[PDB]
Amino acid sequence: ITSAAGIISLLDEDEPQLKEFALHKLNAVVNDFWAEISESVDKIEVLYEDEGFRSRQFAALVASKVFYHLGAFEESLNYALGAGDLFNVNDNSEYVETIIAKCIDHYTKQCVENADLPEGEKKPIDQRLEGIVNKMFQRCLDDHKYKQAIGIALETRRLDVFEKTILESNDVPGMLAYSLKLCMSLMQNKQFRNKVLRVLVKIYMNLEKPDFINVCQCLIFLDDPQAVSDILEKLVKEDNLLMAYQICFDLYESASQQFLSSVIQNLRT
Amino acid sequence: DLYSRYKKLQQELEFLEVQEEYIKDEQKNLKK
Amino acid sequence: VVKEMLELAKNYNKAVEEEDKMTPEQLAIKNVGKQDPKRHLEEHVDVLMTSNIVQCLAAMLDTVVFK
Amino acid sequence: RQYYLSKIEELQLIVNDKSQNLRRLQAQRNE
Amino acid sequence: DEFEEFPAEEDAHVWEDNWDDDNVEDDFSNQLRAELEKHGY
Amino acid sequence: YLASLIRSVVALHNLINNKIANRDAEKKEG
Amino acid sequence: AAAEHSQRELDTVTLEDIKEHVKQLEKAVSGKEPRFVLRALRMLPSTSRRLNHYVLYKAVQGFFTSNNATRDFLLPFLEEPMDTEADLQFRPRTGKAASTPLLPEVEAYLQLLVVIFMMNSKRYKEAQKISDDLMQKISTQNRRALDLVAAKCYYYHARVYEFLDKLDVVRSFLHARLRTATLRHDADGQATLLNLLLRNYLHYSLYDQAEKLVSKSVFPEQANNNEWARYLYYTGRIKAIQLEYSEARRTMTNALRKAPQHTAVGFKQTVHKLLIVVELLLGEIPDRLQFRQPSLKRSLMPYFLLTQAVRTGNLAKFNQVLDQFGEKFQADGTYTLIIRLRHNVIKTGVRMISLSYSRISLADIAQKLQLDSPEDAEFIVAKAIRDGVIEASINHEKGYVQSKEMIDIYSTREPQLAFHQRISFCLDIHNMSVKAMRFPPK
Amino acid sequence: ATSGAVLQAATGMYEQLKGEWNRKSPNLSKCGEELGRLKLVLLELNFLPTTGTKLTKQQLILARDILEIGAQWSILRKDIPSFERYMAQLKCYYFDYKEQLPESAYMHQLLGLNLLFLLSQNRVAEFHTELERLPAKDIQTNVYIKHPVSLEQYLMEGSYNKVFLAKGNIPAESYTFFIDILLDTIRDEIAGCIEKAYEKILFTEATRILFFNTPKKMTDYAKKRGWVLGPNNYYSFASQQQKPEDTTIPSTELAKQVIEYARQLEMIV
Repeated sequence: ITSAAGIISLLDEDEPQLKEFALHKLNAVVNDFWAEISESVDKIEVLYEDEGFRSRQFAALVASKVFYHLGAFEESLNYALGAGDLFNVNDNSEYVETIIAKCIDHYTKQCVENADLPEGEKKPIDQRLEGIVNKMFQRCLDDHKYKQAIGIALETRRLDVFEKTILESNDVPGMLAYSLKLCMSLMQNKQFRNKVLRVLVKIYMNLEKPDFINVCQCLIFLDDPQAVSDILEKLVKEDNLLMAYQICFDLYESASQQFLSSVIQNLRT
Repeated sequence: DLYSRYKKLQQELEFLEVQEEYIKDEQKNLKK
Repeated sequence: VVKEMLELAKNYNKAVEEEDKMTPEQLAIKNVGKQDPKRHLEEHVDVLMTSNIVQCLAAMLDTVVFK
Repeated sequence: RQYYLSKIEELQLIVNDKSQNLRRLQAQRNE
Repeated sequence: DEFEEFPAEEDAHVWEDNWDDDNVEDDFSNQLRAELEKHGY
Repeated sequence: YLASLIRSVVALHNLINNKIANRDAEKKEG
Repeated sequence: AAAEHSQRELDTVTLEDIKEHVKQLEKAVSGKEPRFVLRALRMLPSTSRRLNHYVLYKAVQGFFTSNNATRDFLLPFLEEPMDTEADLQFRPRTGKAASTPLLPEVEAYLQLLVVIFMMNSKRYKEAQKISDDLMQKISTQNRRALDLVAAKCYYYHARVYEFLDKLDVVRSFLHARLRTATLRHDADGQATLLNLLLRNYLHYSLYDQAEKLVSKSVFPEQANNNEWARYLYYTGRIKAIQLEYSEARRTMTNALRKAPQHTAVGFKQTVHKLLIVVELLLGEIPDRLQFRQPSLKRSLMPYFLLTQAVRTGNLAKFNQVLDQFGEKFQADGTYTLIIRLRHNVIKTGVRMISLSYSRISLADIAQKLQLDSPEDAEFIVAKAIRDGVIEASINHEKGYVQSKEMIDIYSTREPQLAFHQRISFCLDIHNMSVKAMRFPPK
Repeated sequence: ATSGAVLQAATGMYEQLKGEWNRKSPNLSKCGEELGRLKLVLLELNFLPTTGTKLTKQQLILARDILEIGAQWSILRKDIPSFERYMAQLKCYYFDYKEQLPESAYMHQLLGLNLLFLLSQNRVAEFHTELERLPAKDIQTNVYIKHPVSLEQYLMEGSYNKVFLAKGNIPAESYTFFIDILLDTIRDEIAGCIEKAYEKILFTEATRILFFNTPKKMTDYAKKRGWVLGPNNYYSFASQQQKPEDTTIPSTELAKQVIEYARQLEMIV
């Protein structure tokens, strides 16, 4: 019936195998017995703290489960990260869902903090949280639509995973266009917006038939007169003309006077 | 979609916060 | 103030318990004279509570500051 | 997906309560 | 909100009776008579 | 304490009145 | 037939009520305000009764009717009438509305109604499966407006399994549901789930785990008054069994105060019985108005006899009282507390002596409490001075119990503390009232 | 096969352990080592229903009796943590699986020993919580649980002399060990009783109150508990009660409370 929790007594012995069995049983029945399992807490805490225990990963997993049931999210995430492999990779259960959600929230906060102060002073990020976030990125990429992955990447800086999702199967460049608009009108960090525009201009240029109109709009946002001048000169050298004329008209319509003067001077030379 | 919804909700929450602060300050001034 | 508020509470009792529904929206407008309901009501509550709170806080500040 | 759903629903509850509170304060200030 | 979870399971006296009424003791006349007799000697 | 009780009663009465007004308006809407 | 036509009319009025409730649920989801779902659930208990086979048959024919699994699931469990002459097509959703899937809240409400009908029909097994299906489909949903109906369905599922005389196949699943509700920040659902978990533990005597759960979990303050009363009763039993007599008395008095005016007789009966037992243990003779009440008189008669025996101090009367109604006390789940009273009776006498006398001699107190020797009286009196029952100080030099001299409480600080608590409550009530204010959108 | 061989060997060394224990001189070290190795083998076998298959009953009784033997051996060694661990492990077998496993009079004996242990450790609340588990029929019928219940009831109404006189109702030596522990606990509680209630006492009467047959024991209490001796050999407890807080107005705390009132008043919300 499992109406009692004497397994903690097994946790209290000295033989490591008995401790491992007690931990296994606790994790097997921890979904229902948090009420009394929480009070022991320190008994399983010492198991992870000690580096000589054979199954420290399972101890970390059980501690994370108990703390998640108790409601303490910070220590639950800490201990879930402490555990390896089986800690969260199962990505199947509700506990896994909540732990991964909290992990992504913590990682995004850390990423924003690091981006704010990235000149070597950025706080180090544990490889465990980074791995969990990367696994979440891969899952959201290979599972279904990649827009959610594009959103998470933008949230956590991480322009590398963002560039990849845009250039991955991606279905269509309509998603690259969706990314262009979202960064355009739904962003507030000028440096981060400029970095996103750099990535979206590189992706545009690498396309088989480049979207010159959108690339020039991004360039005018990014204040890169030399790039636009070189693009126009190369397009003229490539004998396109009509695209050059439309691109020039759009540039004049939206670009500033100083930008236009810089482009004019670049073309003249 | 989902990301746009999330960020639009965040912006709406911030705008509501600023509106609430404005309303509270104006209520104090109106009491004076 | 407490005695006058007791009289005013009697009046508020009479006004609310009546709750005449003969177009109550019109009743609230045909008896508007700066009277019992709230004007001579919690106005006095505010006066009393402000005075008492200020006096008590000053007394405690004196008990602490001066010895 | 479900993470987005949870975040969006929390923000929606907060925004609904905040909007109603804003309307209430608006009426108080009108009076 | 009937709490059906908890099952809902001479002395037709209209007057409220406190605990002291239930107490059983000799009528006051007997007590007073006995006390007077015992203090008479 | 008496002032606090009076204030609480007045606030509760105002809340009741506002709730009844909202319910009446909603009912008269349809 | 006359009775048949009257039943048909009542069914049609109930159908109108359910249509109104579903419209309220849709308006609530549109406005994201629980008020409407709360009112639907409030009307739910009334609709729970006065329902026959044709009622739910017509409800399912009109609502849903999309050839969905629900119609092929509950209908095989509920009979179907013939071709009714008044074949009024109760279809709130017309054309496009019918094509659109039923709203998750509205469909959950309909499933809850059918489950309630199965309960009232004693179709324990069929209600079992229907509840599992509805619970599973509501588990996937994550809309906040669905959480209140989810709590109601959770409670009714636990009730159906309780009639299943198992109440253990539900333990882990309700634990998980309560934990998820706590994660989601839901209030009503977690409230009902915590109350039901405590009820299951109290049924199966797992007191220690229930105490651990109550200590760790935190009950939301903004919960239903009835749910608060149930939780108070459960916590009162937990505390009373655990020797926290004063806290048990306070909590159960609060639960009685928060009971639903005159709606639940049995809850009042049980609360009164347990409060009488706990107060008798604590040394206070309970009020006679409880025993004199009309609904609680026969139920509490054995407790009235027990209180008589305790006050009079006749241990023999206590023994004969246990002999007659001992099995009744057991079936009420208070026999152990009654035995504790049987061996703690002396506390009431000591408390009465403390109230009456101020400098009672040890020999005289021993004589009055029919103790054998004065030294036993000294031991008992000191134990009482700890037990929070007396406030005296034995002077063993001359062997008299000197009760503490009463002091002017007003000139002390306690009145300030009481006024602070009351003023804080009043200000909080005002803040809560002005906080919602339900101001409509212009 | 494998499980069958393991369980047959389990029965074998269980018989060996029973032979070792039933001897008039069940050597402490040998019995403890055998119990530890049997605990390891049992961990190998099982400690929880877990799987839904019909677990071999015989293995269930084997584990139950090995647990009972270990618990009953614990009291001899006077290792309270061992007794606590064994009871924690053994209550699950006792209660959860009553519907299949048989019940022995040793079950009453172990339950009574647990009740006595709880009473001795002053865990009265846990005492009653556990006592609720036992069916009301055996509350008064079974002697093994009646003795701890009777002693707790006597302690409830200050019939301390009754407790000391009834100490001779012990049905087992394991009962006698915890009865001595309970006597020590009652002595501590009585020393308190003289502490808090009385304002002064005398050594001659204090020794009788605390049930000391030698003044050296009361002197040890004066050393262990540090009871201030009086000028006329009267222990003074006046330093305990005292009358603080009745002379100095809090001033600051009530100022904070009134400022809180003002805050809640002038707050716009």
